[PDB]
Amino acid sequence: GKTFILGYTNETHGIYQASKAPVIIFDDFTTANKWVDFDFKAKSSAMKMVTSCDDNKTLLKYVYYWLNTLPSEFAEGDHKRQWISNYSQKKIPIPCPDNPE
Amino acid sequence: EAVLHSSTKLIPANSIAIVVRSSILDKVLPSALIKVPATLNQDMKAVIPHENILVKYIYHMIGSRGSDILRAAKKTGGSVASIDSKKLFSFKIPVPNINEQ
Amino acid sequence: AELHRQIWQIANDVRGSVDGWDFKQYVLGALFYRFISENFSSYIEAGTDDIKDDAIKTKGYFIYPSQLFCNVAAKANTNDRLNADLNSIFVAIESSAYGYPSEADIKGLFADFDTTSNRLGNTVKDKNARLAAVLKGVEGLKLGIDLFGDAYEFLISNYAAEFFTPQHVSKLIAQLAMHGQTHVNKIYDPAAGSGSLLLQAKKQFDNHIIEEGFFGQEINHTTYNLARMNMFLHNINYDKFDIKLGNTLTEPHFRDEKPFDAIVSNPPYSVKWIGSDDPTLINDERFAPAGVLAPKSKADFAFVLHALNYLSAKGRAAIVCFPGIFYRGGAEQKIRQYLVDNNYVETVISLAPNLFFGTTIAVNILVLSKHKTDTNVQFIDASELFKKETNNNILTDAHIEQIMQVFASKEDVAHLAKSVAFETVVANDYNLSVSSYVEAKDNREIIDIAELNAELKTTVSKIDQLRKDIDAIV
Amino acid sequence: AELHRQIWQIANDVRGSVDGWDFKQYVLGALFYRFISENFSSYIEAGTDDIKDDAIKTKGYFIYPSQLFCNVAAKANTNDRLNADLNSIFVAIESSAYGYPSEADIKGLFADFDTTSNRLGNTVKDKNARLAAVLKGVEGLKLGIDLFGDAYEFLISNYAAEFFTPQHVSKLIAQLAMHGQTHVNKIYDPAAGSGSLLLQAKKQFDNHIIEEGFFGQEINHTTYNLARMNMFLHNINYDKFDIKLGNTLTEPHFRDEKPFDAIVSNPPYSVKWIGSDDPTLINDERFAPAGVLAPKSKADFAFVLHALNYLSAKGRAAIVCFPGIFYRGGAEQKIRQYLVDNNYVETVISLAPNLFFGTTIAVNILVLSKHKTDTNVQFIDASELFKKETNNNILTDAHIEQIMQVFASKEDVAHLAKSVAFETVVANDYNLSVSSYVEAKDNREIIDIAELNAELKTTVSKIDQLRKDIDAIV
DNA sequence: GGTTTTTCTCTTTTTCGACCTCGAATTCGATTTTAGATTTTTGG
DNA sequence: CCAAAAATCTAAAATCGAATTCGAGGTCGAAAAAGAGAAAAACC
Repeated sequence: GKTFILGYTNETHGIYQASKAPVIIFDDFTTANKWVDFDFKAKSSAMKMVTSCDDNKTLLKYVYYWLNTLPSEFAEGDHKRQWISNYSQKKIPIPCPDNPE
Repeated sequence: EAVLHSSTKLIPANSIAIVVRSSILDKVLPSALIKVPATLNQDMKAVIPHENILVKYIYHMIGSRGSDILRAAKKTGGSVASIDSKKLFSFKIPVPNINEQ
Repeated sequence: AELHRQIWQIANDVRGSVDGWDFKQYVLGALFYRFISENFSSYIEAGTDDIKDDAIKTKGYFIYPSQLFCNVAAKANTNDRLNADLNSIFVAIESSAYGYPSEADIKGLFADFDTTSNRLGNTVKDKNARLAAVLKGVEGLKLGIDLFGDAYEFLISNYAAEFFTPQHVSKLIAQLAMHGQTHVNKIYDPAAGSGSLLLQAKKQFDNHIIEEGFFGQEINHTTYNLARMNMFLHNINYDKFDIKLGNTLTEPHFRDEKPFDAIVSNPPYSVKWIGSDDPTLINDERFAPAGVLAPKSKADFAFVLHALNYLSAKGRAAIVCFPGIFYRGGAEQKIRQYLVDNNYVETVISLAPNLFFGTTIAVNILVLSKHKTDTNVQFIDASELFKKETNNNILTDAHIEQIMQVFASKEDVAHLAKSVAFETVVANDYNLSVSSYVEAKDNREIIDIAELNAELKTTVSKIDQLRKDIDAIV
Repeated sequence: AELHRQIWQIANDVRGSVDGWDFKQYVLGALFYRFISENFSSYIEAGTDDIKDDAIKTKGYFIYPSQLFCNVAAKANTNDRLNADLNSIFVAIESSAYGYPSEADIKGLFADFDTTSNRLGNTVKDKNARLAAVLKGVEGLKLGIDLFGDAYEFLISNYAAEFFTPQHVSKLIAQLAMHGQTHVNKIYDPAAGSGSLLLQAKKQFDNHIIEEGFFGQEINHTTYNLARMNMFLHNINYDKFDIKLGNTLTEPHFRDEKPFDAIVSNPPYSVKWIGSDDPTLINDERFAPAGVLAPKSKADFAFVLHALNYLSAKGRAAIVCFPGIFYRGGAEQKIRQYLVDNNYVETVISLAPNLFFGTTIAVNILVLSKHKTDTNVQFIDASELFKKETNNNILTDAHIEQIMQVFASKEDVAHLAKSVAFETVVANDYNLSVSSYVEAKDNREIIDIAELNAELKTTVSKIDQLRKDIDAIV
């Protein structure tokens, strides 16, 4: 929803520390809400972490922007449900095959 | 038909209104220029001024002094309800001449 | 609500004066005794009618309602005779009064029922005054063609505050048990709860359809008791009309009577049972065709398997579930596989949240048949029904009429669900039911109409900023 | 929690196997019998210690603990002897076991107590197996210097799921009953509930302060029983230590013993009683000084009037209320008028919501004294205490220590409450307590620092809109 | 005996109720693959 | 008789769901309480 609750002591709790550009998804029963990990932040109580294995193709704020392109299923928060595998399948358009040039 | 036993008053179309329940006791109290003839519930108040004035000046005066006229009658018990009638009613504001309206 | 709603409020006034269940038992026993007394007097004196009766002693004549209604009230232990000697010491004769209709050994007893009104109670005069006040307050209920039990429906709905049905949904699933089949019988029910959902058809079809009385089974003891008096209030024949006590997962009866012809039910949800399982209940007559049991957290589809076991060659079936039982891991997946093994599962219809008493989730209904064409048809339904304030909605007789029109002959209506194929459901992993709602309100715009408007916004904006800069003179 | 928390979890494991109150009665009776047996064995054999004992028959020696602890357990009907013959038919000898300490007629009985463990129960073998399983499970509790009853505090707190106290608040109001007064006695309690709040001082002051045992009164029957066993578990002397059953509004006792010297209480809220009133309870010894009664919806301050009746010439008093009893119409206004007639009402201290078990409201405590200076002092307190997840907080010993430091000598600390005057409270309409919290976080800014920042926002904004207009090439 | 004043109820306001009720958000147990190891059986 | 391969059993990370829960913010009904009118009592 609103992506901010207050402070807490930010170190030595095993905090994930939220490195340079991962993305997140909110959540079980929703899978629609999207937020750029801004700089270096928390692991606040429901979050599920999405990044990529590849670096020289993905640059996943690209796919942060690409993920909100499809509200097709994501206009349906209706049933009690997890969606992890389902969006985790497919699809997205890609400028392949002129990679990695 | 419901004005047979609404226990309300139909008010004119240049009025202001103000809450007395449950947003204050915590926070800022809203108010609005109501531009149509209307009625409101148990839980707030409708105000028309009388002719020595310009009504928008009363609106901005109340929305300005809200943060301390809530302070004047804030607690009124630990109940869910809020600001008293009398100490709300018995506040003094500087009311200037018409050119200073 | 014409002359009714006042009497509904009178029952609300009578609701005093302690925690509801305790005095409620005595209230239900009082109205139950009053109704049996009035019905018995209406039988024995429909024509010389006497307020006070006699000791006419003719047993041979007495045994004929003891074959017909199965119970003599008594010579003089009716309510209207007992209503003369109110506040009279003592009150415990009512216990002996419950000895009278409980004779009933000939034939097919249906007795052994009225053990509700016990005694607590701390002194005998407390008992006398309290029970006499209850009898006096229940006597003043001006009811008397003789619709009685809807206030009983109110009082039984006034608790868990269990969850039974908002009664137009029961009328809906009754219309799902439709149509056009004057074919014995109706209706079996596993986990019936109240007799509310077990009422609508034959009460509407008193001599329209003529099949048999009703059968069923229910878990709790006091719910069983209120269910039997609930079904007894509505002027229903003694013929075979009953429910037995037990659990369908532990005491499935009756197998021998019979393969049924229509069933409805409201199975409770997340009803975890003995695992997984210690007896041989895999190898019974109904779960061995599935392939695997229904374990603890997924304890739902045992009821629908037990339902589809007791079915005819033609007669349809209708049950309720919640759509969260969707795939639920591979065990429920292969349960769904044996369900879609044929056109066993005919149709599914969703129902928007809540339309219940603070649950707050959506539901869906599964209509099954061994009456095939065959292809699967997921005619699910979203909005609209209002839900929360009074009941609500409740509920839009034209909307359920047109959904029966859709259910009649297999239309394909967009902005609504439609038919699918067996190839579609094997293309799914047997999902319930994502397909086939389409509409999303993603509405187009115009580039130029938006941008020249935004240019108008700027032409307002910059000169107003200029006027603010004029107003920066301080 | 060091070696404790495991045993707390063991009690949670023992919590089976039906609804909690029913078996809980037998659980409490079992641990009660075990503790009395172990304490009696510890008395009679502190030095030759014998697991199994004899029929030594010496009554003259037997009557001396029957004067000291007032109860012989028995020769051989202790727990440890009975723990040898477990699962032995039959079990009902425990009823006869309750005949043994209930002799106790000499002197000052405190008996007639242990009627909790009744029999239901459906067969005798059910009773044997169930009670033997309960005795076996309670025997395995490895407890044995001998802190025992905090698990009892857990089990009694595990219900209404009544509302008693989160026990650090009880320690707080105990520290309100402080200080420095070795002066008989402590402590009377109207509507005590448990003995939890009636514990902390003398358990902390076992030989520090030496005044007398405890007195009190409580409404419910089973709450009275669990209260007496609660106060009996904590190794407290037999001397006069008791609570009588009844209601303070109906049976106010004891007047003759005595004008008390310190009281705490937790009166329940909105406790409407007989109105207004039919007897002459205006003209009693305690409500006639007020001027008017406490009617039904405002049934709170009858307890605080009954509290201030039973008070010494010097000893302070402390009660709890909720701040919604604020002015509450003119009846409660004139009640407040007679309260502020002197420095009867000394201090009031608010406490932030919830700090309870799902109530969810704030509370406040009123500390009264006939020990004056005099001016009124409304030292109310807001945040901080954490509230909800585990207990919570619970609760910040330095924070209550410094609020006792504030309570010591009358400081005037802003960002916190302070003193007021009698002229201030007659300037109020005796309000409880608006004054005197001040802080509001209305923080100033700078005109120029804000506006040139906004100018930087514009210098970003317009060129980015220009670049959007560049990006409008479609 | 008539008139005026005060009080009481009845009509109409009005201000509270250890609440309550809708949107937003979601931590633990229940349940499942995979990692892996150990044991047993078969084949050389 | 010894070695290798396959199958089963265990830990534990990895998923998954919850006739929901949490809590921010507003009840609506009703008790109860003040204003007008009527009736009764007292005084002239």
